[PDB]
Amino acid sequence: TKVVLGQNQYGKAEVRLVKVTRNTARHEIQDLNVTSQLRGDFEAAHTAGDNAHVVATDTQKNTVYAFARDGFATTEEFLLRLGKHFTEGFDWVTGGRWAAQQFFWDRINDHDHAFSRNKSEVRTAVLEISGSEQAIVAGIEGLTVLKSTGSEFHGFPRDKYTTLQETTDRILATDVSARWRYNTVEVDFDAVYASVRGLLLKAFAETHSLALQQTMYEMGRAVIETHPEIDEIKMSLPNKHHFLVDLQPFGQDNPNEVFYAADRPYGLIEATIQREGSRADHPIWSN
Amino acid sequence: TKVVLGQNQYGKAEVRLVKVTRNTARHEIQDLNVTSQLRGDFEAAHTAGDNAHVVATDTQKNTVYAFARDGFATTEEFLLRLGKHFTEGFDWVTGGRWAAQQFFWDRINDHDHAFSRNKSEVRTAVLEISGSEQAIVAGIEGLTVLKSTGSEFHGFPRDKYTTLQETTDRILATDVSARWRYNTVEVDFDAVYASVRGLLLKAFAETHSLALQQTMYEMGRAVIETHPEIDEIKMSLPNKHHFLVDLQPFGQDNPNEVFYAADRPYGLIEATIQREGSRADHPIWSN
Amino acid sequence: TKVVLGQNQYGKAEVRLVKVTRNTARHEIQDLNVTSQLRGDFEAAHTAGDNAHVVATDTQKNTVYAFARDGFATTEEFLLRLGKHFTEGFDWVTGGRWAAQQFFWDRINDHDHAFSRNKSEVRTAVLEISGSEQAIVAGIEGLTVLKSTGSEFHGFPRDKYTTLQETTDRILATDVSARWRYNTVEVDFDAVYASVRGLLLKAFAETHSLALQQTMYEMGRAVIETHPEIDEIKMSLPNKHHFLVDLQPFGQDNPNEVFYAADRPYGLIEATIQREGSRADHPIWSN
Amino acid sequence: TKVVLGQNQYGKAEVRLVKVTRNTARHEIQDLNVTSQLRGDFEAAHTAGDNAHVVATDTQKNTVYAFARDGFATTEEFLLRLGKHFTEGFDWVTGGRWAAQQFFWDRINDHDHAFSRNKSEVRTAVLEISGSEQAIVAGIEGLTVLKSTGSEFHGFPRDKYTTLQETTDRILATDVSARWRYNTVEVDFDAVYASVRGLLLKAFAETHSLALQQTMYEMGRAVIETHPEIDEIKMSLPNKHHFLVDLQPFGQDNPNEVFYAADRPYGLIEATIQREGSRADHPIWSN
Ligand SMILES: O=c1[nH]c(=O)c2nn[nH]c2[nH]1
Ligand SMILES: O=c1[nH]c(=O)c2nn[nH]c2[nH]1
Ligand SMILES: O=c1[nH]c(=O)c2nn[nH]c2[nH]1
Ligand SMILES: O=c1[nH]c(=O)c2nn[nH]c2[nH]1
Repeated sequence: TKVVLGQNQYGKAEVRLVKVTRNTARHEIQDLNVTSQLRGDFEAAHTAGDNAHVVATDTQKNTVYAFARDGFATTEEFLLRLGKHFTEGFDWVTGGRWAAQQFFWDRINDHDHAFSRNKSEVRTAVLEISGSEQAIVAGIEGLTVLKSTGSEFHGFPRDKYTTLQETTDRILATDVSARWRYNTVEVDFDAVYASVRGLLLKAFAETHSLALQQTMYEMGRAVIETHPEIDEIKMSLPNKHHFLVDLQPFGQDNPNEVFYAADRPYGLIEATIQREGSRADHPIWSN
Repeated sequence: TKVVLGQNQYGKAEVRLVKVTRNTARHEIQDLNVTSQLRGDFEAAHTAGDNAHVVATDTQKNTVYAFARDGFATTEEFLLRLGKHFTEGFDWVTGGRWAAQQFFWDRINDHDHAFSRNKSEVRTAVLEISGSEQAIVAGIEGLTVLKSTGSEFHGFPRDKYTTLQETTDRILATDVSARWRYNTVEVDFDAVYASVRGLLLKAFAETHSLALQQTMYEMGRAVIETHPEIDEIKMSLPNKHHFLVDLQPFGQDNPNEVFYAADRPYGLIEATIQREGSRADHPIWSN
Repeated sequence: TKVVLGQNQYGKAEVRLVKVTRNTARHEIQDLNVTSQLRGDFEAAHTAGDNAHVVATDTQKNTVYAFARDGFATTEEFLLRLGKHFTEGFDWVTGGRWAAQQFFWDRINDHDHAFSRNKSEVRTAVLEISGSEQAIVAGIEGLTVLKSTGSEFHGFPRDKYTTLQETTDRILATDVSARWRYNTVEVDFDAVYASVRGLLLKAFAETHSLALQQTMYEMGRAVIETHPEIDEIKMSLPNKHHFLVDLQPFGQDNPNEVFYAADRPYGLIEATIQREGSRADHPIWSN
Repeated sequence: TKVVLGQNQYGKAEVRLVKVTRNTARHEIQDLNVTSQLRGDFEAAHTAGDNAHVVATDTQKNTVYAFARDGFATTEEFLLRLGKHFTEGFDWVTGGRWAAQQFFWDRINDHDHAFSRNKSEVRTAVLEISGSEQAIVAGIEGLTVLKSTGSEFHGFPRDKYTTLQETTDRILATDVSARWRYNTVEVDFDAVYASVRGLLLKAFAETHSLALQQTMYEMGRAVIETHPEIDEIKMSLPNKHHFLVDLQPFGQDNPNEVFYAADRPYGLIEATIQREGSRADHPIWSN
């Protein structure tokens, strides 16, 4: 009977931006995939078609390119600017969500204006403003890692549906998808992203894994213990199975050398490693 | 300082299952992409690498195929069975999240056992168990729609970043991604899905649009009003932009006929339509 | 040593076009992804950087939309026009390749101007011009089909690496990708596309398959036998394996009901079925 | 009336192999996606369903793994071993096409058995045997490059559909996709791959481009002049358009700094650069 408009947001998603810094002959490249969405009072827009409060998504796109013209130090900075502009620029706009993907480029032979893309990982950033409160989550995705040894899995329960054999030597392969929430905007965004990345990789490589979960925990622990500006870090790590091929039918053995890299299905292990006493479920995670 | 383990879950993702029904010569097909993840006490598995609590993801995969053997009336029914099995079968497992994509097949000229894949839409379902509670959210995705007219957009604010021209006749195209949460598990799942799908299309096509937000609202309102077992319905609708090409430079006009369908960027209108006073904060929306 | 500029072609690829026909209240939609490349004397363009001969890819893009304004009866007739224009309007352009994908849309409850996409198959067409010569290849792709029975595979050689067991009852699933070359341009393009599709689907469904090879041969046989204007039909059919899951370790049998649809690897069976005597290697298959 | 079986081939596509070298503590990783297809006399398999000649695609897959056990020095060497084994092992198999994608891994902090995937490019190899002849084409793809200046495009034709503005300074970005054919199987496959990669990158960056066509020519020329074992190199380069946004409506100028990276459409520039006197159109290019 009584229908009501609940949570809502809207804007321009995936605005591809490339900003070249060419004040000197040594060109700089900044590449982002930006998404802007606003939150506020849009009751009439949905219920009556009254667009008085609707700052056009096209306009939000236009603002991204306009602000880019002034350049930005980091991705978070750029997002911070867009957020303040929209929330303060309009009364009915109480907040919103601004995200971006940062694509890495390397110079070709240290060239002044020639680069090639580094597709090994994608950096992300999300900004969420709610009234007077702000929150930034930085992250990394698409970084694939693998250990040829130094990994085992055994001691798990065995029901009538269990056929997996225990092991003390296997391959551990996953894609690093991690996201950490800063407990303050005053952060050296580039330095911390670099550090977090290094910590994750090191923990993955040096930890003798008894389970992907254990490895993930150690990766998460290293970050929290190292950075006071981070309250928590979430990770979604798939266990990309590399099955040891059975060659015995052909009278050949396989000493952990020949594997079949299966696509699907795959284990999916996820968890949140936080600083004891930090907020439990921040809104930024709701998206 | 003190690193703690927060929310966490694990299982086997994307188990592709095809169940054929052939007790009679008239074969039936059920094609699913199943995901199983468990929640409970996995404290030791993460901090000590003690897997006594770790029901193998491989075992979960096996349980899916074993259960499929007995058949299932609906996708939601199949998931409820998997959920009940793991929560009740292990004391440290107090809940989980079981999801699936259902793919549709049509008979080739009414043949008894030959079919063709209907890729126009993908059906979804996600079951979340929290102790005694079992929440189910069904959905639809990949259903692309378009109105060649009967859509306008005007009356929006115009700041210094606004260039968009108002219009009373444009194309409105989007990908229908809708998801709805049932307030009860006693639902005729297949019939409700078919009904919701029809209400969504009808509303999109018959609503004279003043904005994508108004269309979406009318789409959601229709569903909430028709089905009492539905508390809320969320939609994420991209505004797939079809730009009327400027042919004047070629000496021709363009009476809303020739369009350029842009990939990115795109508007992204999202909202939750619901029964007044319902729990628009359910955890299942956290994933 | 000496370097020689060999085969070459250039143009604008993937120009997304949507043509709405709204003369009556009942609108019609034509959706295409068009690619236009030119061939001719571009020696100086590559070797010297002289663009005198380079009809801009941008210009080619504009021509596609300008021509769209006048409407077109079929996708093939649109390409024919595009090709004649470029070869005839420039002395240095001696030919080229014009391709297009055609996406289908269905009305939402027989509505005058509201539709939903039918993604179950994508229609294709390729036109190649070489001086006075002109050839057209029409095709279909992305059409997934599956037989739950009426498929066998036995009698193959058992070499020292063969573990596959003979079977007289299995699932046969594939993606139908078929392309046929017309011996003349005077064809009811739409009627023939409808027919071929119907013949392929029928041949796939009704043929008691002893091998994907046999099935594919019959599919192409029906096409050549039914249409005199077609000289040959090429098919590329993956054998999308659906493995009958072994449930015996769980104390269950599996009467051809529970399957695991694997992603990779997959059998890839391909072949050309042609009219006796027709050409062996038309340049149009060279791309 | 009379239908005949023309060209044909079949086998197992996309066999994911990971070969770990660990006879020492310093592990090595070889990661490939292998496709195996046979050519010969399969007339009966297609026409009558007689599989006596059909070496199962499943067997071909098994062979890939059995062979991997022994190890291989290079992707091309491994392909040659497969090609030779099948053609010689069966009388009715007179040739085939073996293809492979090689994915690269980097040690994590020079660790012995922990790596991270380098996704900035994918290496390719195609071996085609025809009787006593065996041709090998190696390649690179997925390598994205960009010049922020040092590129222009002017002097092109202008007709009624020409609107592109001439420029003396623009962004030149593309996806480097290249394939070169060897004139002999006696090559240091890995050294040449690296050499060619560097030459393409160097020619792209340093050449002051007057058109993508010219840049590509210089890239091909450098490779041919440098390596005697290469008869020709083919390149397929899209012109990834980065449009200089019009910021004047916002009260700003845009001195070649803020760009919009469009997805589609895109220019597609392709050409073959070969050693003078070399073969015109080798069959391997037809696949
Ligand atoms: O690390 C792992 N965690 C799991 O939960 C699991 N299940 N199977 N293999 C596994 N590996
Ligand atoms: O339907 C629309 N809603 C919006 O909010 C919008 N902004 N630009 N175009 C738009 N179209
Ligand atoms: O480099 C280019 N080559 C072309 O042929 C072209 N056409 N438009 N822009 C172009 N740029
Ligand atoms: O129909 C088939 N053809 C083949 O070539 C094959 N190989 N394995 N199974 C097969 N089935």
